[PDB]
Amino acid sequence: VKCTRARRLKKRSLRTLWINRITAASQEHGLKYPAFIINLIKCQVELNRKVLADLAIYEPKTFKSLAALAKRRREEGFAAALGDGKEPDGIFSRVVQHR
Amino acid sequence: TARGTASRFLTSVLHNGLGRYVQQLQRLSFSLSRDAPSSRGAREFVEREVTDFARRNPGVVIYVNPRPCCVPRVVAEYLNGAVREESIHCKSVEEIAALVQKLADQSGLDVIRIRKPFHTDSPSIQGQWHPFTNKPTTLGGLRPREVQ
Amino acid sequence: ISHGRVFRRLGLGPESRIHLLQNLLTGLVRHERIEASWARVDELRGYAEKLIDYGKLGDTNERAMRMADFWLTEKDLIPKLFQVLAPRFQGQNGGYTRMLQIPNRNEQDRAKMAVIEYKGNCLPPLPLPRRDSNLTLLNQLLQGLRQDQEASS
Amino acid sequence: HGKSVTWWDEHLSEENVPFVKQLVSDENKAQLASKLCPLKDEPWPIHPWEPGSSRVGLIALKLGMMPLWTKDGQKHVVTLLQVQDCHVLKYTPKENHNGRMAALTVGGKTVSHFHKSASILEFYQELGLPPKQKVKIFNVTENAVIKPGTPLYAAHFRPGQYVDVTAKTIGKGFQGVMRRWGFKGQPATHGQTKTHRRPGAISTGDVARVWPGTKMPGQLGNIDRTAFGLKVWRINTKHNIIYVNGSVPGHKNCLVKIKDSKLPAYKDFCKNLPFPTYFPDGDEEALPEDLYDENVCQPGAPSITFT
Amino acid sequence: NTRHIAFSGNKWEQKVYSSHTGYPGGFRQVTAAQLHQKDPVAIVKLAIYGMLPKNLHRRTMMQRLHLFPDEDIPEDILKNLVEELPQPRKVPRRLDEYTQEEIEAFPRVWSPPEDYRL
Amino acid sequence: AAPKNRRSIEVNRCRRRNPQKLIKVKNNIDVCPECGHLKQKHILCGYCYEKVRKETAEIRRQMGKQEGGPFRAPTTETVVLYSGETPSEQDQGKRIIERERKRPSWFTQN
RNA sequence: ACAAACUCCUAGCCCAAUACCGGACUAAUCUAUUGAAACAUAGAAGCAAUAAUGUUAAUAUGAGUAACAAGAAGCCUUUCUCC
RNA sequence: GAUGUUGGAUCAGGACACCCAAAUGGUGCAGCCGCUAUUAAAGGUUCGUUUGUUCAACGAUUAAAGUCCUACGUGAUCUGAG
RNA sequence: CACAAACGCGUCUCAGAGAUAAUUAAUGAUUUAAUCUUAACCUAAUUAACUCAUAAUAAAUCCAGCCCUAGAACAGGGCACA
Ligand SMILES: [Mg+2]
Ligand SMILES: [Mg+2]
Ligand SMILES: [Mg+2]
Ligand SMILES: [Mg+2]
Ligand SMILES: [Mg+2]
Ligand SMILES: [Mg+2]
Ligand SMILES: [Mg+2]
Ligand SMILES: [Mg+2]
Ligand SMILES: [Mg+2]
Ligand SMILES: [Mg+2]
Ligand SMILES: [Mg+2]
Ligand SMILES: [Mg+2]
Ligand SMILES: [Mg+2]
Ligand SMILES: [Mg+2]
Ligand SMILES: [Mg+2]
Ligand SMILES: [Mg+2]
Ligand SMILES: [Mg+2]
Ligand SMILES: [Mg+2]
Ligand SMILES: [Mg+2]
Ligand SMILES: [Mg+2]
Ligand SMILES: [Mg+2]
Ligand SMILES: [Mg+2]
Ligand SMILES: [Mg+2]
Ligand SMILES: [Mg+2]
Ligand SMILES: [Mg+2]
Ligand SMILES: [Mg+2]
Ligand SMILES: [Mg+2]
Ligand SMILES: [Mg+2]
Ligand SMILES: [Mg+2]
Ligand SMILES: [Mg+2]
Ligand SMILES: [Mg+2]
Ligand SMILES: [Mg+2]
Ligand SMILES: [Mg+2]
Ligand SMILES: [Mg+2]
Ligand SMILES: [Mg+2]
Ligand SMILES: [Mg+2]
Ligand SMILES: [Zn+2]
Repeated sequence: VKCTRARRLKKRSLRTLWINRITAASQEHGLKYPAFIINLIKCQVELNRKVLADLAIYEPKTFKSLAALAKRRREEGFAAALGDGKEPDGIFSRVVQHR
Repeated sequence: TARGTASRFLTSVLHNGLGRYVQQLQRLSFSLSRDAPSSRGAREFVEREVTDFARRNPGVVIYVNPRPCCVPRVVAEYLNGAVREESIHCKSVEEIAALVQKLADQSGLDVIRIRKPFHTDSPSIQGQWHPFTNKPTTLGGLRPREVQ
Repeated sequence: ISHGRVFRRLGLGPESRIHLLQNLLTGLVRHERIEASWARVDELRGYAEKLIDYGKLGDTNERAMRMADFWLTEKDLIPKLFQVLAPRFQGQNGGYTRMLQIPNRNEQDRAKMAVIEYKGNCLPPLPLPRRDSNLTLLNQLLQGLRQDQEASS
Repeated sequence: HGKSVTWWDEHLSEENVPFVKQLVSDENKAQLASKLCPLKDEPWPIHPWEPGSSRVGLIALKLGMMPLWTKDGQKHVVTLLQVQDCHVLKYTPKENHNGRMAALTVGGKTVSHFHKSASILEFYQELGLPPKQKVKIFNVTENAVIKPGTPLYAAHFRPGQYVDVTAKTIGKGFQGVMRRWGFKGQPATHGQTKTHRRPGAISTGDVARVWPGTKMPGQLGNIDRTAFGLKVWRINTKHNIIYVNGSVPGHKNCLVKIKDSKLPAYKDFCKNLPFPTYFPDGDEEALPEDLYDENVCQPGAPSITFT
Repeated sequence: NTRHIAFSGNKWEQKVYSSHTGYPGGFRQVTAAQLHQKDPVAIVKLAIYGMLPKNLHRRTMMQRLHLFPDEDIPEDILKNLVEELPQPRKVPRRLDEYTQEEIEAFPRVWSPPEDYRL
Repeated sequence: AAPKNRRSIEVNRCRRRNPQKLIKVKNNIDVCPECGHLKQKHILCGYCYEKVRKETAEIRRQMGKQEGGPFRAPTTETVVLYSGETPSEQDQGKRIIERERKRPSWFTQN
């Protein structure tokens, strides 16, 4: 029994482990977790938290680039909301569509 | 149960499938009775299907013996040196067929908890994280409070 | 608490332990060597030793006499006390007695057993322990220190 | 390797035995009479009396108890304490021990080499004294420090003073809760069954455990305690014998640790006492057979008449 | 620099640290101020201790934690220091820190009456 | 009081396999200079004490033969003789015990 | 931001339950034919035990715990010491 | 398919709503007594005659002879008079 | 007190500094008087607690045996004088 309830828990556990990893590397770049994740999404990059965390362990370069991306987009968002006008689209603020 | 059994990481036999894929199944030995009902399905399979299956797969040898046996059996053996036992006992033709095809596509590796889904050699291209990696160095490589 | 108690408590009580020692002393004085329970013997040793200093008080002394009367059960034994035991002890003040420990009794109860004796009894010598001889490498190594303590004085 | 049990006396012949004994005792007399003369050897710096000072203590041997009288007519009992061999052993500087006061190690009466341990006999052969029974540590201010390997005497304490006495108290062993504590019993006669001594209920219903404090039958008396406020009356210079006041904890003939009272009232009493310590060599005078306090009826005397 | 802890609010006064000997009436309530007075290290150690998960490894990670009242460190522990951490709060300067440049730079808000005495 | 739960074989092991409960090795064991048997250092040799005991017994019998009563005990010191021996002047005037065996190795003449 | 059995996703054998109720299977026996190294169709039943202070047998635990005995020395059946 | 119940005996743990000792404020406090309020629980808080009694009355005292909680504390420690 | 002991009915001995609570006070602003201040600065005077000075303890490994004021067992102290 405990085996089964555990089978369902296991996925939570993993996700938490992950999230903390992501958090850690994000911190190493001076960026908190939530900011990182969302502002990574807003760039139309769907990445799993699994693959995220492994990009933080085995791909420090790629990852640092990712956090830079999200950082870029975030500040671009601060200026987007503070600017109070419709004309500017940050170069990364643009919303692409599929073809 | 997990803590009950052994485990194995996910692996290839002899790095199969990399250079060229090689069907890992070596031989099959069917044992059935021409007479007994228990072997009924496995008789029909021997009639119709075996022939063609053999043509399907050159790499595997098939030894088929009618003998006075009461429990129809097929024994896979693998290049891995591994052997697997099976009963074809009281099954349809469809059934048998599906099972032999199961044996056909296996590693020969043992069915045990497989710790993680991905076997990767050197995952670490472009680097593998170490503590310092994101830390800026200072001039002279001095400590926090060290003076010169 | 037992602090500074000089007697072990044996037998049915005080008086009992005394009559116990009576027998032990009787036997000692008749047979001159006896084996018995270690505690009982160790205990007895004091009594055995002082009885001989009563014997040394001569056949005439009254105190000494009724003393030996009480302490020797077979009356036959009272002469052997004064005439035999006491005179063959003169030079030695307290050295009357040898008490040694024997291997534990081979009965199932396995007590701790000793043997007690009057020196200069006529009996086979108890196989006492000997010191190592003076030919031993160690003692020999000490004789050098000895002779060079003589040679510098 | 089945290596056997060995004591010293084992393989010695009848001949070498008394030789060993004499050899040792002799080197003892030599060893003690050698450091019998402290002041000419290499006496450490003697320092003046500072007000917050703390003097070294002593190790004694509890002799007996004896009555003694005051000029006023009241009666006392006093302790006969005898220094036998008191020689300071080692010295720990201030910062290597308490970070406050430096510590002075002190030895007790002399015993057989044969029965002690290698490490120790090595330590003593690097000093050059015979082996001591009891070894204690006195806390001391750096101006009291002596040279280690140095003798000590009973003139260390002058008559009238208060001292402190620490010792292993008389062992009663495993004792009951009457004696260990002083619990009342249960009455004997009004029908009690198998109760007449037992500690009675040990606790409370709701706690459902017993408290870590709780007083219960057990080991009693062998342990270290210290009496304060003990006046000294009389010193015997020749036999090294202190008469202290009332009762000192421990059995007669046991080993003791004496010092000056660290009691508040007596704090500064050190200025008038022989301080580093007392020194037979240096004064080159003889102190009388006995030193009495001024309250004291002496063994020969007027035989008081009240007026 | 453990002795130099800052405590927001009056917390110095109302945060009490309790502990129990286990002996009846052996219970101890102590004002934070007192405690820190006695042992500088305590305050911080309890914060960090109470802040870890409650399993065994706390005891073990409690080992890797070194706490110094002032800056006095064995050159052992000085020698192996990798990196300095950013101070978690920006300390306010007293009046006397400010350069006269910045003192003058800040505008006089109100003009006092001359007659009034200060 | 009644035990609330059966104890485990583990717990039982750790109780009664405890080192304090174990039989310790006695290291004072030596060999007899005489018969090469074994004895603890502080104790007489059992075997040698046996030769002794036997001889003593026989002597006591032969001195129960020279005595004709439960109560009759000599007023003189006694000495024991063996095949081919004679009372010396020092030893004459004493009760004598004449025994069959030749004088043993360990026993001295005295 | 983080957070479920809800909902997506990739696959499916495609949706919780006490009393009562319906269904599909199957352990082991024997009988009829087959089977023959373990067997398959039917027919039958003393047809399946983690719980009845269950019955019998055997083993643990308390526990090597509680508890029980032989007067002394000697010459081995003589002396003592006691009731 | 039992959480054995009053009172005493032993040993007390706790509370403070303080009976003592301690530091004070107010008095229809001169002072001595007194009466009230505040703060404080480390330590103390008696021996008897009668009742099974807890209460209570009384004899004598004391710095006082505190109010309570603990399965109306405690019976695998006792006592059963109830 | 019929043991060399135990024992009370006998003898001996018992402590400084800090910190406060309720209260008193002094300088003094908000409010240029006054105001002990849930205003600063220093402050004073002030119960018990409770901390701390100080005292205990504090030499790693010989231990057969035999003594012991040490001890249920195990440990502990003795055994060179004499
Ligand atoms: Mg799921
Ligand atoms: Mg004794
Ligand atoms: Mg007995
Ligand atoms: Mg003795
Ligand atoms: Mg004792
Ligand atoms: Mg009584
Ligand atoms: Mg009784
Ligand atoms: Mg009864
Ligand atoms: Mg989720
Ligand atoms: Mg059935
Ligand atoms: Mg069963
Ligand atoms: Mg059931
Ligand atoms: Mg039952
Ligand atoms: Mg059952
Ligand atoms: Mg058993
Ligand atoms: Mg037994
Ligand atoms: Mg038991
Ligand atoms: Mg028993
Ligand atoms: Mg009997
Ligand atoms: Mg029940
Ligand atoms: Mg019950
Ligand atoms: Mg109480
Ligand atoms: Mg109050
Ligand atoms: Mg008052
Ligand atoms: Mg109270
Ligand atoms: Mg009524
Ligand atoms: Mg009433
Ligand atoms: Mg009443
Ligand atoms: Mg009740
Ligand atoms: Mg009751
Ligand atoms: Mg109970
Ligand atoms: Mg009744
Ligand atoms: Mg003003
Ligand atoms: Mg004013
Ligand atoms: Mg302290
Ligand atoms: Mg020892
Ligand atoms: Zn032998």
